[PDB]
Amino acid sequence: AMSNVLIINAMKEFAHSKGALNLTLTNVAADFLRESGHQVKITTVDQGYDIESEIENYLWADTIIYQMPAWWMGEPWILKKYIDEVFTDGHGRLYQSDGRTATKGYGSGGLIQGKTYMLSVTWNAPREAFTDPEQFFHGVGVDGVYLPFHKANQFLGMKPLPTFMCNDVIKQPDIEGDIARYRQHLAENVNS
Amino acid sequence: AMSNVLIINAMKEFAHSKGALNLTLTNVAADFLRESGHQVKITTVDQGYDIESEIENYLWADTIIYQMPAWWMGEPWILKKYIDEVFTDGHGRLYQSDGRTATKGYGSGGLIQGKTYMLSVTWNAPREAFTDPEQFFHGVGVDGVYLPFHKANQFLGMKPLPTFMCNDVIKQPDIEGDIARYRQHLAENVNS
Repeated sequence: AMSNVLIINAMKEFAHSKGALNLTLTNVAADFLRESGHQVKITTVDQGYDIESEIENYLWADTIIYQMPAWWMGEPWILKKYIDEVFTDGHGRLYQSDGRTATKGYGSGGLIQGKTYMLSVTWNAPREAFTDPEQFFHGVGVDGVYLPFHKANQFLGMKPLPTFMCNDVIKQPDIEGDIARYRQHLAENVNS
Repeated sequence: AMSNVLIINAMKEFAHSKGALNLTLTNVAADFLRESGHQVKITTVDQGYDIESEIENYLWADTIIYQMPAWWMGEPWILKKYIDEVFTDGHGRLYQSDGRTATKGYGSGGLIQGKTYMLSVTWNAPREAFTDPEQFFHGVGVDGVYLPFHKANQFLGMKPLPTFMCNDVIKQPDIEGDIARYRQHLAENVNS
């Protein structure tokens, strides 16, 4: 009886999309997790969705995996729409309040403590842009760049698993390597 | 001959929207800036927009002001859609590339250096949630929470002006105070 996992595939078609790495990684995770004993559901955001069904998917899942391309430093708009609908419309089930009862306690009013979430992101940026203190992101790391997305999930009470990132996906593609790496990441972080 | 300013009003109607603070602040900025000699254009995102016209608005503007409610720790999805369209579709005019020619230089390929941008945000969170190191955001400040939005604008070559934030807007409304404070902020940061 391994955990229930919801994979949210936030792939977004783009005029200059070089391939289908997000679909590939979504299916790699689904296969890996099913082979290892989990029940798995997949939401493909760009196909549309019934908001209430998605809230019920969160309630059913023990772990949520967000598979997404980086668009302008964060999630594609379709995924922000998904969370602005799903999280908001889950009031009373995903979260109760901001947790205050007035200067302390903000973010402690979630209802789904015990559930975990993980970011799996595809970027053309080189890994160094995130870690070298003299570069664009001033060394805050991928998790610093995704801070608000992390905090939206944590407001619900969830805790994160380590982030998986593919870099230079346009200028230095490496699909077979990404797949092999991602399976190792899932073993280390979801199955431990 | 004061600068051209584009105000982007990202207000979003919500079933439980207590008022119209974003519309009010949009108009306060427009009035203030016109009184002080600037030409001002206003884009109301939730009304829809012609992507190319918006790119031309950026090229015309010297300063961009984003007036927006915080939704799940960041911009409402309608504004992420706006930037995913406008920034992307401005290739060759707003930005040329990521600036590399392969581990250094990411983010240095913008084309609109010289322009400035400013965030004006409305939050129900208390100011302490952002500054107290033991609270939800672990002291990174409002600018740390908006890091990816800041970096999307900086990728184009723009530089930021200090952020204006209204806090506890639902539980402790103070419209007249916000207006007075915001005028002082605009004087100090846009007109200096």
